[PDB]
Amino acid sequence: GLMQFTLPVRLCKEIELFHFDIGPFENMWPGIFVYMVHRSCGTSCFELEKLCRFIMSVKKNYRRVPYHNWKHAVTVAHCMYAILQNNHTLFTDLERKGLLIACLCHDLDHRGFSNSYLQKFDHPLAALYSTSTMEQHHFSQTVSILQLEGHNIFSTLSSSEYEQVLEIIRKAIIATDLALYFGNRKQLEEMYQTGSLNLNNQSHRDRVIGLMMTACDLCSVTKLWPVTKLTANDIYAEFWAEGDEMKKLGIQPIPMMDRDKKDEVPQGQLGFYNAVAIPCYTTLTQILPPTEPLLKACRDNLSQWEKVIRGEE
Ligand SMILES: Cc1cc(N2CCCC2)nc(/C=C/c2ccc3ccccc3n2)n1
Ligand SMILES: [Mg+2]
Ligand SMILES: [Zn+2]
Repeated sequence: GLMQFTLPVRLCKEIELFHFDIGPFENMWPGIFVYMVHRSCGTSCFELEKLCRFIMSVKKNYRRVPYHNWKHAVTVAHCMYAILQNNHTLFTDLERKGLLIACLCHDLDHRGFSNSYLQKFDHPLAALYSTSTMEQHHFSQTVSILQLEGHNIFSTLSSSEYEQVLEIIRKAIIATDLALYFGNRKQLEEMYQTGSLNLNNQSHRDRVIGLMMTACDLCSVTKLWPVTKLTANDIYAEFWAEGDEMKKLGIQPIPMMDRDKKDEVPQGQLGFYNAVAIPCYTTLTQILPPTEPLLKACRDNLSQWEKVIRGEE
């Protein structure tokens, strides 16, 4: 009960900031997550024994892929932790419980391939899940782990509170399908501007949580430039591998996934920042003003990619 997780001074201070990098020591990442759970939710939210056994099962079920790996899971959870901590009173107890878990589990058993490649490969999962293929799989893996003996971290919740939290996690993980982001932010943009956005309306809370999940999932672009730049290498390592696999199916991949077209990457990043990243953090900042530092960092990184195109680096 009285066993608190404590980090070294530099981590204790920087973990509160949006642009925190969780560092290269894999064996510290579980403690970093438990720390965030305790501060964000409370020490009483989860039985420490069950939480630690849940975390280590989740870790085992992420693969050794360049980007969609255990470090991404913890990185996304940290961005969520910084959003919740900066928006103390806006979220219920169930939401703070569910959302940190959702982020940790949002990419469980990712193979480094997109929904499009699964579809064109004719992968079994594309037969079982027609849309949001990988994200339905990620939620399925999450339920599977929660049902392992000694792994049900939500055991102390009532039947209705257990169903509510598992529904928050399901919608939260499905929201990380980027195909669904574009419509979700447009609807939120309309609701904000026409003034009809209501945080007591559950349908509106769902959309706002969806956008939060996109914000955390893309948070590679909200880091200090050296982290953003080095993470981009891991991102493109997965894209170029999928491109190779598209060429093996006899399909020319989109330039984003063609390793022959690396020269085009800097302009590709501008498109992504202007079409996905900047819009996402702008709407988030409109709804949740204290998340402004994600937008600012994102704009700083947009400017660094412009400098790359201009040959200044
Ligand atoms: C049309 C186009 C072209 C392109 N190029 C790369 C080289 C050739 C053309 N890159 C993108 C965006 C990539 C992307 C996607 C998700 C991302 C998610 C997080 C961070 C960066 C991301 N970047 N889009
Ligand atoms: Mg995903
Ligand atoms: Zn992700």
